[PDB]
Amino acid sequence: VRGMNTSSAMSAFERMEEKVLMQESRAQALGELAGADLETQFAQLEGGSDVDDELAALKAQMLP
Amino acid sequence: KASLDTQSTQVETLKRNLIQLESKISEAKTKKEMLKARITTAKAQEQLQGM
Amino acid sequence: MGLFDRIKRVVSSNLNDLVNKAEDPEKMLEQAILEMQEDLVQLRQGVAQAIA
Amino acid sequence: EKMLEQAILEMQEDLVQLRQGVAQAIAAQKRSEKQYNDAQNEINKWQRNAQLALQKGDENLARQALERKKTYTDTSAALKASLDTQSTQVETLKRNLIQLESKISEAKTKKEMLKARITTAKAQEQLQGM
Amino acid sequence: AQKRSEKQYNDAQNEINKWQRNAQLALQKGDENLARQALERKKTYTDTSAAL
Repeated sequence: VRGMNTSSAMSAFERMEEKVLMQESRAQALGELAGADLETQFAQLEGGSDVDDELAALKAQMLP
Repeated sequence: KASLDTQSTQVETLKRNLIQLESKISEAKTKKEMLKARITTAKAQEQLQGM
Repeated sequence: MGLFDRIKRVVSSNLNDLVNKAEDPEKMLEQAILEMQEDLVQLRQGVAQAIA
Repeated sequence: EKMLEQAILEMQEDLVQLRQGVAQAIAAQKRSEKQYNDAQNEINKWQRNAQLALQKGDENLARQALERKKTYTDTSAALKASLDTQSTQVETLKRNLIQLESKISEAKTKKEMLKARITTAKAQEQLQGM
Repeated sequence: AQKRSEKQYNDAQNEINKWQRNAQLALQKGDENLARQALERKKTYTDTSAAL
């Protein structure tokens, strides 16, 4: 109940937390860096431009 | 009788503690499943992120 | 203190090598759940004796 | 980070030792109280005996009982004095533990701050290489 | 590190809200000492949050 250093419950939570926190933080940070780059941002804008022209073409195709 | 009353109270406290302990262990089992999923996702993400 | 300085350097080197091997998440999780269940059984036996 | 990690492990073990001392102090207070309680109970029994002795007509026994009560009272007074001194020490120990609990949390916060500055310094070093 | 501090700060804020609810509950309960203790805990949390 007090929570001794050698107690299994206290030790397990601490060990699990350190490993879990580092892994989660690192994965999120790595993903963010890719997003930060200008080229990636440009691609998203290009994609938006790309979908609308196709839709217009699709409308023309399905018009008759 | 005096000894019995003191002992009985101690026994009751121990029983209460056991019930509390039971709740805690069950929670830990649930946590492991959640923890495993998070770890797997991070590992996959790291390899992808580097590329 | 000279002894204190020596102790810190030796302890740090030893601790770093040791922690990495046992820091894997999967091994730690399996060990923790098994230990608590065993403890409960032992506690119950003690409680049972008191009740008896 | 290595210096910080070693320190954190060390502080936790020290706290446990302090807790054990506090428990002993708590036990000591209880033990003195029990002795004091026992003395009071003993005094009551002695008082009953003295009254009984008077009815019996044995003057010497009654006088002896009174002397015993005085000795018990003196012992009780000594125990009470000891308890008061012990209580002040116990309060200080309890206060120290509370202060220590606040301190360990602060230490954890300090480590995060320390880690951030070190990383920044490393980044500066990279610029020099370029 | 920034994310970790934010999470801790967020956790502290969440903890404070829980503490506030408990203090209100404590007043309804009539236990004055518990409510006072909760307020002290909130102050400590606030100080920690400020440091963060």
